[PDB]
Amino acid sequence: RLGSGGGVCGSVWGQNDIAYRCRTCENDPTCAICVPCFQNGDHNSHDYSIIYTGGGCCDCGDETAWKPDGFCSNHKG
Amino acid sequence: RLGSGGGVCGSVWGQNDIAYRCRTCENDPTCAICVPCFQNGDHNSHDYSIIYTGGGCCDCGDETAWKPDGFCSNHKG
Ligand SMILES: [Zn+2]
Ligand SMILES: [Zn+2]
Ligand SMILES: [Zn+2]
Ligand SMILES: [Zn+2]
Ligand SMILES: [Zn+2]
Ligand SMILES: [Zn+2]
Repeated sequence: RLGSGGGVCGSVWGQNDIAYRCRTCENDPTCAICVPCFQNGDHNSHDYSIIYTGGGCCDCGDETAWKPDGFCSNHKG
Repeated sequence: RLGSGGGVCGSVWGQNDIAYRCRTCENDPTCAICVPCFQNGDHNSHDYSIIYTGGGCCDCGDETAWKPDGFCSNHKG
């Protein structure tokens, strides 16, 4: 899909990878972020869950898919 | 975002790239496909447009983002 470009996580998920949903930070239900981005951000109180994904890419750093308050340390804007 | 995995176009768009919207094939308004995928498929009668994108990735081959009838020749399922 179309997205922001620049300062985004590129991470891509294979047949047996792990990601995180966060209902608090997502723009829509299929957004997700990779394990390092989830752990290097703050989703303490958030309505998150582990996903066992067969594909896609991390949305961290992309404000058209994820709230900037939920970006991790390494993907400012 | 989460997607299908396998037999998808990987293509990623930079600061001054071109993509195509196709309202007939898309699942939602921000889906898009790259120039080679659009040209190697059949969107003749379709409600398509050229996009001058600053980021994102091609959705061709990913049935969670694009209708399979709009996949190109090289991205069957
Ligand atoms: Zn990431
Ligand atoms: Zn990140
Ligand atoms: Zn969150
Ligand atoms: Zn493509
Ligand atoms: Zn294609
Ligand atoms: Zn089309």
